[PDB]
Amino acid sequence: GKKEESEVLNVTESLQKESEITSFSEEEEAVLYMLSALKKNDLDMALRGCAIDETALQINFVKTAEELPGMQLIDLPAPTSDYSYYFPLTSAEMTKAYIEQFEELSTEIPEIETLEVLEIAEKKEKEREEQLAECLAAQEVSELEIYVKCGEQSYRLGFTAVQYEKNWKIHSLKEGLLYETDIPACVQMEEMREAKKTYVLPNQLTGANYFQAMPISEKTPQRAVEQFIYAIEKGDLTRALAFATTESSQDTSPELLKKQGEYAKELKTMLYGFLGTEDARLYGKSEEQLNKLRGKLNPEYMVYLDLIKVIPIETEENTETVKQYAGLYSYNGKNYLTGYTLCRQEDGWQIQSLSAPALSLESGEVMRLSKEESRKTSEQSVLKA
Repeated sequence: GKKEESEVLNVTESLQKESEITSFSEEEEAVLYMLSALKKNDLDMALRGCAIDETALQINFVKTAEELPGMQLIDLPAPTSDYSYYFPLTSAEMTKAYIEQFEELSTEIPEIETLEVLEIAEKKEKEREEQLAECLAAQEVSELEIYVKCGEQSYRLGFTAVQYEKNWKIHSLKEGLLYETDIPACVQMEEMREAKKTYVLPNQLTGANYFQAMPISEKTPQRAVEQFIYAIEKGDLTRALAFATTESSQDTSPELLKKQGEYAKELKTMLYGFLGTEDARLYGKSEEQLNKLRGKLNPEYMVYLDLIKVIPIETEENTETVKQYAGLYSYNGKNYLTGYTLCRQEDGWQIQSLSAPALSLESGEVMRLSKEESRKTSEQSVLKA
């Protein structure tokens, strides 16, 4: 559903704003645009300068996995570049990751408001770049060192800028790939540079490239779960996220977007459970074995993820507004159980999480059932903690 995904969008006040910059034709512009965004503490502006859609549609699964062997699979965004089905999950997780880069640099550089651009230098590593460009399936990767000043302080930053189809964007606000861990936002310089140019910090926006889902609900808790699974079956993953979107907002909200990122991760995790890949590791795998794992993430069979029954869990921890339910499934003829925690809004019910603590089911956990076990469960009208 192109229509079904469209009408579950919160076109926030910032998302309604016009973008007067088509593109960044030079990596320097893209860097400055991002620097201005940070200066103005403008999240919306910042997001538009990141390579959210381009990375999501182009990233090379195999190469990227080889670069990040200690990553486990559920910690990386869904493989949208291989299977467009995953797009809303990948966009949403990436968007969260970028918000966190933004927030971190905004924290780790005191008085980022008073920022002055002293120099932007192109780091000298052709080996490192070609390699990252291959990971990203990018035309060019350019690793830049950025020297800025805040008060008496001078700091160095490292951005990874990327080019696709002759247009630049920031892939990462910290050195290397967006998904690398334990990278510092900045380092403070002992000595202070004289500024090289008159750097022009822009303030137009460039194109919108993120979404905030609106809340949607159903009149019973079971029906919320049913339509959530129907969305998954039909590839309406944005609507799937909308079912757990507990608040709207007038403007673009970092908090709501990060939550959306988290739920996307839980959803992904659930799908990986049915695919048999939730516990997959990327280390010590040949290019061939990585390709097999790639093939195993194909979501084309999600159309045969069927709910057999949505069954209430009886527990102490249920309240008049929060209830735990078990989902009983056939995924292409194999039976699974998962857990839901649902919350009652004014209109009706939404998904709070893909967990049911009352049956020890963690967020996104999927439990395989024998045919015997599945039939016994289907006969229950209630599961007692």
